[PDB]
Amino acid sequence: GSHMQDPEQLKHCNGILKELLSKKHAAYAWPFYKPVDASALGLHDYHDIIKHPMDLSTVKRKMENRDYRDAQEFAADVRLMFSNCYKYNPPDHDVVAMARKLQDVFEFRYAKMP
Ligand SMILES: Cn1c(=O)c2c(ncn2CC2OCCO2)n(C)c1=O
Ligand SMILES: Cn1c(=O)c2c(ncn2CC2OCCO2)n(C)c1=O
Repeated sequence: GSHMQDPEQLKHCNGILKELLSKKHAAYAWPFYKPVDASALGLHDYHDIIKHPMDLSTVKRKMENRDYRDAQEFAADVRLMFSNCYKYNPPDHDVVAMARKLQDVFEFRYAKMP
């Protein structure tokens, strides 16, 4: 059920999303800007292992289309994106190091939900 706080909380989520996409974090956020192109990268098992792909461009489209009804739904998608990275890649892979840094940006600001 929708709560009167949902629009304001979604604005906070949109602000986080803008930050994740901003130049400030680009050095480690860039792998997450677009869907994993498994075939281009030679990752021919990616879609057998990752059943629910997610990335920041998809989160952005869902936010712009008013798909997310509340902050929790938004956060589940952002976390899904990171979890897919941790599931597919060895934990010492550089993309995992980048995911951990971007997730730290996300979690600390999500925790500041007004
Ligand atoms: C392959 N590769 C990128 O694609 C990239 C990048 N730094 C940023 N990006 C992403 C680019 O910025 C705007 C959206 O695409 N670097 C260092 C890189 O190696
Ligand atoms: C999330 N994600 C990527 O974005 C990715 C990738 N393999 C390549 N890329 C694109 C870029 O190349 C070097 C760092 O990320 N994998 C396995 C992955 O999980």
